Amino acid sequence: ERDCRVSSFRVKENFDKARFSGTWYAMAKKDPEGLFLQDNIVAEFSVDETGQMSATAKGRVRLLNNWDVCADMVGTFTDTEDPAKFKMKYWGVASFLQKGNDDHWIVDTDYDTYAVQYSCRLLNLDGTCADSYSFVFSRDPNGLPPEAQKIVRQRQEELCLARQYRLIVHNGYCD
Ligand SMILES: O=C(Cc1ccccc1C(F)(F)F)N1CCN(c2ncnc3sc4c(c23)CCC4)CC1
Ligand SMILES: [Cl-]
Ligand SMILES: [Cl-]
Repeated sequence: ERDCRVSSFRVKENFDKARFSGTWYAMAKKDPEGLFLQDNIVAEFSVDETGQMSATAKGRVRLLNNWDVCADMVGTFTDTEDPAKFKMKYWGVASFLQKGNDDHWIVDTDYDTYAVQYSCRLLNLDGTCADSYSFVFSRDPNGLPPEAQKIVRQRQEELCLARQYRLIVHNGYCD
């Protein structure tokens, strides 16, 4: 009887946007329904004078069975009452023509080794998430330290997404 309601989930307390900046390599992911980033998913976060966070994100996308596309996207993050929860507005500059928006929750991070991202797109009537995606980010693409592995596995299970993540490759397909 685990509480899988989206409102009951806990996020990074006192989230620091400036310390979260820099390169983040997604090593594992949980997919939503429909088309989504496949692999080689690298994120680059930044903060400006005003303190508003922004980021760029590259990644390979399998559109049809015989077409690979290195998506190159830019996004801005709007602040909310919770410092770890944001409203991400994003768009493409290479292939993706349209724009969209999702919630961007930093569930937990130590800023210099790992980070667990979460985003619920659709909510069930009971409060649980009907359609979600999540990323296990890392500063080092070679791997995570032992302590980072333990926290990630714990947070993944607390989000009710145990054994639903798949690993993803970084082989320089998009440079
Ligand atoms: O859904 C998409 C792109 C998309 C939209 C519509 C159809 C297909 C796709 C996809 F490219 F296949 F994923 N997202 C959501 C997640 N989004 C991110 N996820 C994790 N971190 C980041 S940092 C950042 C984005 C971003 C978008 C812009 C800056 C990547 C773009
Ligand atoms: Cl699409
Ligand atoms: Cl694009």
